[PDB]
Amino acid sequence: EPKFTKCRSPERETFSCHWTDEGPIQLFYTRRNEWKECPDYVSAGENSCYFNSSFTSIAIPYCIKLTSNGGTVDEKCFSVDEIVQPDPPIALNWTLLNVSLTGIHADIQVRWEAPRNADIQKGWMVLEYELQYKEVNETKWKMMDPILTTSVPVYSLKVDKEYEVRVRSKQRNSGNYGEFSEVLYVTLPQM
Amino acid sequence: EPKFTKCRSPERETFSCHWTDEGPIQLFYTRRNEWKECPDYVSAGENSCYFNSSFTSIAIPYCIKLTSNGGTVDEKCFSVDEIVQPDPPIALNWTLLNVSLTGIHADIQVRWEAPRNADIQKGWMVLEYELQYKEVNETKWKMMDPILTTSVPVYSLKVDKEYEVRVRSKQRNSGNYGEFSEVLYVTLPQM
Amino acid sequence: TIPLSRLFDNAMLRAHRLHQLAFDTYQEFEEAYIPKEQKYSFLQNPSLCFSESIPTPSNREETQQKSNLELLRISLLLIQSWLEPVQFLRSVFANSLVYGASDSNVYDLLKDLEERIQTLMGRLTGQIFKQTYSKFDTALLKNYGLLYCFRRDMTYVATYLRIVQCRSVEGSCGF
Amino acid sequence: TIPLSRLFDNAMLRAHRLHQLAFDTYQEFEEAYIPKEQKYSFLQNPSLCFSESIPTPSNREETQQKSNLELLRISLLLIQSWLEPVQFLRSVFANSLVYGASDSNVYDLLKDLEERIQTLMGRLTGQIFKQTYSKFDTALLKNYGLLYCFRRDMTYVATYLRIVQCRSVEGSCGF
Repeated sequence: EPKFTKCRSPERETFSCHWTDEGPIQLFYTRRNEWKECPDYVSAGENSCYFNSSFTSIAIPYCIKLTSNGGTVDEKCFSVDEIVQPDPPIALNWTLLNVSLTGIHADIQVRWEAPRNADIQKGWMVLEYELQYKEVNETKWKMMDPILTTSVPVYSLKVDKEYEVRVRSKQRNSGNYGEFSEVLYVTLPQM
Repeated sequence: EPKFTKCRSPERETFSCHWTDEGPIQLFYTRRNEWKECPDYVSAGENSCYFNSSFTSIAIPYCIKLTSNGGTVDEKCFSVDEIVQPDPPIALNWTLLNVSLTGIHADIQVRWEAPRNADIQKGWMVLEYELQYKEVNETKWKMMDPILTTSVPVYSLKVDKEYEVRVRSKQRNSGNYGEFSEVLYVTLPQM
Repeated sequence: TIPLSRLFDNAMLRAHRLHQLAFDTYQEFEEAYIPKEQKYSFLQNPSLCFSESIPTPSNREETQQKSNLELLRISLLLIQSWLEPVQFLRSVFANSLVYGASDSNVYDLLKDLEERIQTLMGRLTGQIFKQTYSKFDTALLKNYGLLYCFRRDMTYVATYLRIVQCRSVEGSCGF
Repeated sequence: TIPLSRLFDNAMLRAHRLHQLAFDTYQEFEEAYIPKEQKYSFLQNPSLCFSESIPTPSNREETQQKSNLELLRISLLLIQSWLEPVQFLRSVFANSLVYGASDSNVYDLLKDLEERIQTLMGRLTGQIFKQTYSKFDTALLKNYGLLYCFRRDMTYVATYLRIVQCRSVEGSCGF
């Protein structure tokens, strides 16, 4: 009855797998390099298995099986690049872009840094970023097309309103987007 | 007959004055702090006078007079903030902004650094920047509105064409724009 | 403490606007009404503004040696010195083509900035704390002289306020 | 030397496009034609691609220990191994909804990249320089297996090429 929820690699170098809560539930894995028990049931939290950089290799297929005292209850097969989901960008900040002193509107520039565990500088990962923003009283977020840089303008914000901005990342052409960064609040001066 | 061409302060801390080419031509100045001869006829080149940071103060008026062996041939009066004209931004670079692999067009982001002699970090100067760009075969340049940041996107460039970009600066609300930076060439990959 | 960035941003918006209005109004006036010989005579003669009792540093090194509270206090006294005298630029600003120039609009700006500087000195808690603001005296040279002094004093305030911002706020000038 | 940035940018555009085409074509195929039990059997059985004679590092530390010329040489042999075999994905790519997927278009891309890698090895002038490219063997599992190997090999090339770019070009990855 217990089933796998998901597997994820944050930086293309390590990975972890998670399952929903008879007898204790075990995890077994096989990779071309047969079945071995999970090497670490604690690091990624409860009902999880953690695979450090010594067990993680790109391009080769992995298969995992969840087992109970009566047999196999779930199975999954994947490659590391299919499960990459990067940590979010950090250190979000904004500053005014336009030079006017009397507008009812203003343009800003928002900037961030890549997640610290990603190896961008030596070419192991290449990221794209998707920024979202909205007025703080709104329920829906406006979504921008993805970009390659760690900064971008947001145009025509009303100086009378407060805004909030969030960003997430993904490895180019593979895996999925990861979680959103912490929100950045935008309060523009006005007179 | 010799006449002043111009006076300029590059960073609001020093300044120099220049004139067009009887007997030797002299420069005399007066500031509330009467007439004294130019303190340095060599540092700013030929037919010039250079005033270091010990002679330069904001808010007070300066008057200069060019004199020959028969009398006064030219006069000018100014305050330092009226003659501020910043050095150009340096270290121009660009990178792709949009994430597409098949467009006929591309967006870029251009970035630079403020001139090294300007004191932005402790608040003595505040700069604005005006960026220009054009296809390398064109005679006219397209001109963007001025911005406060040291980076900005340039949108919808044809991947088939080569472009070139230049930037200049000014102190907010005073003096004039200075000279353009060296040109940055933009050649986009294409297939 | 509550972050100061929002208050500094709002105080700087009003200081820059006062500085811009003073610079543009001086330039227009000089270009329209003052021939080059009257300009030289005026600028050659020792602009001792009514605010010269307030000690104002005028080069980068001397200004940055001052503390945050000294620079805010000098800014406060410069702004307060113009609360009454600005009504003497009524005809100057009404004839002006500069958008937003009127003595009422300028008076409003100064009063708004004076209260913001006072809140900022409260948050960041010598002769300069002892003295008071300057007082002004008793037609076209009288207006030119006044405009000259307003440009100067607003220039000082915008600079002194920016310096305190850069030192007090996180990554305000060079992030 | 003439700056290498333009050639690296053009070689990377074609590598990324090959990688994207391989990933999207594998995913579509798997989602349409392969039930989950056939997937597990396929992925549990030891994907030894025809290119396994070419030694390919598969973790960050081992890959970055390689020299620029080794990583370009391995990339060169992977691309050349697919020049003939790619015609066996003709029906796969024609039935595909992925824009741009056809064996002709893919063949063209590989040939274009092989010549660009050769120019790059000329500009930056062991068994790996001794060996040659891999050869492929003799229906739906045959297509799934092939697509699996193409995805893998294009993945390697895009990664190896990016690493050489970041180390050889001025401020390409972190300016």
